[PDB]
Amino acid sequence: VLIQFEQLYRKKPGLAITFAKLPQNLDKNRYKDVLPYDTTRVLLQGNEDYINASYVNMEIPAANLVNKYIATQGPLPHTCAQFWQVVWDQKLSLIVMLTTLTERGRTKCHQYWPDPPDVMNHGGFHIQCQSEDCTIAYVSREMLVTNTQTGEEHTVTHLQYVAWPDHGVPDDSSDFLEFVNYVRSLRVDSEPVLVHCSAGIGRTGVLVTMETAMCLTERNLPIYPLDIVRKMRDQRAMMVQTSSQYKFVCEAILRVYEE
Repeated sequence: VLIQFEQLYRKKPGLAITFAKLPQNLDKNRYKDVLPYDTTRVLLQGNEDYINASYVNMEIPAANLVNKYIATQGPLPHTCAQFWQVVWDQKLSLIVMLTTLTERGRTKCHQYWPDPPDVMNHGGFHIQCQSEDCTIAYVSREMLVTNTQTGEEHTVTHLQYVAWPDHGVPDDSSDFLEFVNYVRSLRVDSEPVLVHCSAGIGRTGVLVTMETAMCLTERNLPIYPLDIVRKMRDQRAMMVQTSSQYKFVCEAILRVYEE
């Protein structure tokens, strides 16, 4: 289990990564080594089409189910406009953020939403935070996004998980599992859920894996985490980054089963 994960490829052989490496796009990547594949990267309309974001879709035909995601990095100060453009273009209603802005004195994410009652403007979108409600492990916010060119409004639910430790992984998986079940509760139809952490591969991969395992468990279907991970990595490289993360995922999967 914890040995074949380490043997598994990080990037799918043959899959080109070219746009992410273009000189004009380099400072739009948070981490120089975490890049979207050309084939699954999200495209922006405009003269510069690039964001470090990937479409990641998890098919479970044995449940007549497809769970769509957009996996992305924490936006940078100069990529917030693009982040909100993706949210707008895809009319996404749920953003899941798996980090605090800083962890052990290191920046992980730019604050791309306002603290109420402030507002922000990014790429011609006005953002207002209508509500902010905390639980022990996470914060739920309702965002009103206004396209300043058209006056059109869109409501977006923003979930931020704040309890992940600055080192390693949660000692007790309960709160994270509750969070994933809340995310599942808000998922719509075949509408992607935007998920990000700092690079959009580690905690993001853990989340996608656990939602997938929960869907499988619910319909009494077999769960092979190494398959689930490979499937994600064919769509965004390096997802589920560390053995500690993979080990965490596995034990959690056995908990939900046994509980």
